[PDB]
Parts: sequence; structure tokens; C-alpha cells
Amino acid sequence: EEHVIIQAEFYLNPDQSGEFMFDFDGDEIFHVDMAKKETVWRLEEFGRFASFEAQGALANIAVDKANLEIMTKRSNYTPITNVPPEVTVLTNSPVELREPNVLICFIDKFTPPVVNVTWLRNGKPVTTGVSETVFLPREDHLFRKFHYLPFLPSTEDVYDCRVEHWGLDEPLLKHWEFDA
Amino acid sequence: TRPRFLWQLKFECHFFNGTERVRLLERCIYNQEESVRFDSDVGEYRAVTELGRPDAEYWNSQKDLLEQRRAAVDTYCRHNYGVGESFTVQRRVEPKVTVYPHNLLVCSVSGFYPGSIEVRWFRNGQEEKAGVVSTGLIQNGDWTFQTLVMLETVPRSGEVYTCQVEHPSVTSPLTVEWRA
Amino acid sequence: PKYVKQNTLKLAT
Amino acid sequence: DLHDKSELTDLALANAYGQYNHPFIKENIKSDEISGEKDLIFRNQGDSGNDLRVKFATADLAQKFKNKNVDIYGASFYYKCEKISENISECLYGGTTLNSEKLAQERVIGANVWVDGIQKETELIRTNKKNVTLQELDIKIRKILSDKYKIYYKDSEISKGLIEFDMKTPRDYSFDIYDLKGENDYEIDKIYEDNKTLKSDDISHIDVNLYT
Ligand SMILES: [Zn+2]
Repeated sequence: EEHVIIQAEFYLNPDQSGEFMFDFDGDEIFHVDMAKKETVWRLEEFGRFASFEAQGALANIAVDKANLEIMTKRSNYTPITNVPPEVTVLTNSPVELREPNVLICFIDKFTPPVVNVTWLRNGKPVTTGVSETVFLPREDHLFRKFHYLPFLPSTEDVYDCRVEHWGLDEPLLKHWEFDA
Repeated sequence: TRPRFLWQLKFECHFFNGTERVRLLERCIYNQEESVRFDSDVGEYRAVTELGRPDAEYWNSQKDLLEQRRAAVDTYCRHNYGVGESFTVQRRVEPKVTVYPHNLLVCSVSGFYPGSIEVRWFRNGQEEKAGVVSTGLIQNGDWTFQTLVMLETVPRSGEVYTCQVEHPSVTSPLTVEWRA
Repeated sequence: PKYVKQNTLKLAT
Repeated sequence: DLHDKSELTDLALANAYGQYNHPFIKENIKSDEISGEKDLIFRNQGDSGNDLRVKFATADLAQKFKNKNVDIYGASFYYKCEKISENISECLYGGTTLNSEKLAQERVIGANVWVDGIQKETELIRTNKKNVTLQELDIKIRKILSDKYKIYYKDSEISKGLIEFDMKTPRDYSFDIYDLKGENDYEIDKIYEDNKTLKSDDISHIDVNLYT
């Protein structure tokens, strides 16, 4: 086929956390910030001529919340079975010493959509320039997620992407260091 | 920790040959088990598990609801297709191609969009598909892709190895060479 | 140009 | 830059309400009488036994349907309607299709609706004609908008609107709901005399944008 546009939304209890976003061939187009009540585009450029009313999102979420209640009962309160993530740490491009790059932490094939990610430079949590996507839908109804950390390849450094999830006994630490 | 309960709703618009063929799939997922869905090709809801059975018949009985879901292919799928076409379907980002070293030549092709791409190796202008290995198509999560296509060789002094990349962002193929 | 959303339906009781 | 509801006169606003909430609809009738080369005369087949004068843009059109069983759907009026005889003559522009060209099964067209960006409920319209006039479609969408959003009431909060008819092919027709071309139907409805007709299956959907 050619292309697929997916409007994906979910509501999770007992967290009471919800989501609403649009997907295009696997890439997020935008999602609605439930707290801020504003729609956030994946690339600012998208927001120039296309627009979406965040209000529309909240309405849907209220219904999803209501249906979750109904299905929780109709199912006899059978909980979701945790599916731990597959974490992989790639690089935006071939690393060369001192040459600007971006560490990519790909969190995949998991559920429920609740995760705690931390980047650690030489063992210290990092926040300088880190960004992330929201939970992306998978055809198996599991979720994807991305985190990024721009960095300067060095021999004097080591990085770690720590992912915490309920279907994990201990956090999953995926390591990355310049291999010379 | 507490049991989680998850509710998912997905509306997938599948487009074939531009906007000539359109298929809408409305899926309802409890936890990780799809329970009912609307397939535009079917024309009405159908339960995928016994749990959705109540929802499929209650919804199929509301004429105006089904008239609406049936027409969604146009009002929803086709409409949203035209809305983002300029920055999704038409999005084109040129890949950055690099080539570098019994040996293993590496053709790095990164930061491109769409994911559709061809990367061929050449030994003195002659194609070589054997001994070729790759990472596959990596989706970076930021509306760009990357891929490494390696070739196992026995570089003799003088040979010319070329990596040719065919991608929609560029009319004529991109090539980078390596002299042994 | 505005993205249109599909309205979620209330499940049966 | 859409026209504002406040640019219309109470009369225009009244004739707008009347024709879209009360279109003239007759099914299958014949006429073997052109009049002025551009009209087709249907004697005593208009409202209350009146003779009906369907006006077209070019003589070619009136000709096309002369002596054929046609369906009628469109805004009707009297003021400024050229009289044909002793009886009163009721006028209508275009809104003519061949009675025999009916679809296999009824066609449902969806319509998206936004008011100042806020997405509202989707609306539906139907037709069983294989070929329907843009007029029939426009009227049916305006009826809903009239009942749902009070578009033609002088003191309603809506002041600007645009209706878009999207074809499955990259084609698109549109109307500014306040860009009437006068205050009399005789003027206002001249927009339909081209008797523009669409192939129902070729239609995709409608987009409605209103502003307070
Ligand atoms: Zn549209």
C-alpha cells in the first residue's frame, strides 16, 4: 500500500493518564498536551498551516475514560499483563570523535504506556538538551517511545539510558561508550 | 504495585495510490486485546472477541452512527489526507551518504525521508549484491531514517568501490566512491 | 486546513 | 475575506431563510414549452396549481430537458417572475435532472462542521439521484445549518460561513453563505441557473466553516 494515518488515543487507570495523537507512517504528527490543553506538533513547521483544536481531544478522552470503566467491569477487572520494553541505544549517525551527534534511546514493544527514562553521563543524570516523543502505537497494540541526548563523542565518556517499567524486575540500563 | 487497566481507540486510514483507494479501520482495544472494530470494507461493526459482541450490536443498531462511520472514508480519511499532504506525503529530506572501511566497506545513509530508498554497492562499476549486509531501515522517531549497507571485500590496489543511493529527494542517484 | 477527529462512542451497558 | 451577515438586508435574510427551509421539490414531470429560449414551462405544476417557469442560463440547457421526464429541486419564488398567462407563474433556476437516472442504492454525503475552529457534530445528506444539482446539495446543507446554527436569523451569533463541496477527484466547489447577490430570489438564485450537476458517486464530502 501507500500511506497510513492513525488517530490513536488511550486512557489508563489507576494513573488517570491519557493520550491523543496522530501518526503518519509511524511518525507522530502531533499530540494534545492533556495538562496544558494545547496541541503540540512533532516538528514546529507542521503547525504553520495545519491546525487542530485541543478541545476536540479532551472530549474524546472523557469518553475513553468512561469506556475504560465499563470494560474494566465487563472484563471482571482483569488487569493488563505487563510487557517489558526492548531498549536499544543508537546514534543519529556514525560517531567520529569530537563530531556533534545525538544518542537515541529507542524504547519498544511494551505496555502499559508508562515509563521512566533517564540519561546518565559518566553515571550522572542528564537534562542538557534532552527531548522525547510521546508513546507511539504499534500494530500489536503495544507502544514505542523515543528519547534523545545530543552529545560530543569522547573517549573520556560513557552514557547510559535507564528505562524503568513495571514488567521489569530491575531497571534496564543500556550502555553506550565510544569504541576505539 | 497497582493493577493497570488500559483502553485504546485507533482510527486507521489506509491510503492506496494517492487517495484512490481508502480503507478506514476503527479498532477498540482493552489492555492488549482488540475487542470490536469497524472496517469500512465490511460496512458495519464486528466484534473480534466475545467482549465486543455487546458493543457491535448496540452500535450497528444506530443507523445515523453507521451512516457516519461509512462516510468517514471521505469526511475523515480523505479530508485529513489533504490537510497534511504538503508536509507528510510530499516531505523530502536528502540522505547524507558516507563511505568508509579482508575488509568491510560501510555505506552510511542517514537523515533521510521518506523511508523508501535503494542502496547498491559497485566494484569498478559492476554491481555486487553478494556479501552485502545491512542494519535495515531504522526509524529515528524524528521524521528521519538511517541505514548502514556494508560490503565484505578483498580490496586490491586500484579497485574503485562506489555506493549508489536512489531516493525520491534527489532526481539523479547519489554516489560516493572509495579508492583502494 | 484543520485536522478532523473521529468521535469516540460510548460502549454498551 | 468572507461576506458578513450584516451586509445583507432584512429582506435578503428573509428570502434566504424561506428558500433554504422550503425548497420547491417535484418528482418527474415533462415540459414541451420553451419561453424566451432559456426557460421550460410546466403548466399548473407549481405550488398551488401555479404554472412553473424553470429558468436556465443558456438555451442549450432548456433544450436538453425539453420533452423529458425530469426531477425538480431548488429555491422557488414569485416576485419578478415573468408571467406566462392568466395564472400565476412560479420561478426556479436550474435544479433539473433526468427522472430515470437514479442510483442503485441511496448515497450518503458527510459534512464536517467547525465554528471558529471548534469541531462540531458531523452532518449527513442523502440523494438517490445518479446526478444531483449543486443546488439540491447546497439547499440540504443550508437547511441543517439553518436549524442547527441559525445562519439566517438576523440576531444569531454566526456572521460568516463557507461551504465546500469536495469531489473525490481533486475538484472543489464552494459558497460564501452570506455572499448572496441581492435581496430578491430573482437575483439571489441566478447563481443556480447554470444548472451545475455532479455525479453523486464522484462526490467525496462537504466542509463547513462558520464564524461568530
Ligand atoms: Zn475536507
